[PDB]
Amino acid sequence: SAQEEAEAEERRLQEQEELENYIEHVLLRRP
Repeated sequence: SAQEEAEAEERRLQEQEELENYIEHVLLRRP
C-alpha cells in the first residue's frame, strides 16, 4: 500500500482545480 497513497495526495490538486474551474466556468459564462 504505497502507490495508492500517491493518488490520495493527488486529490489535493484535483479538488483545487475542480473548484477553481467551477467558478471560472460560471463566471466566464455569466460575467
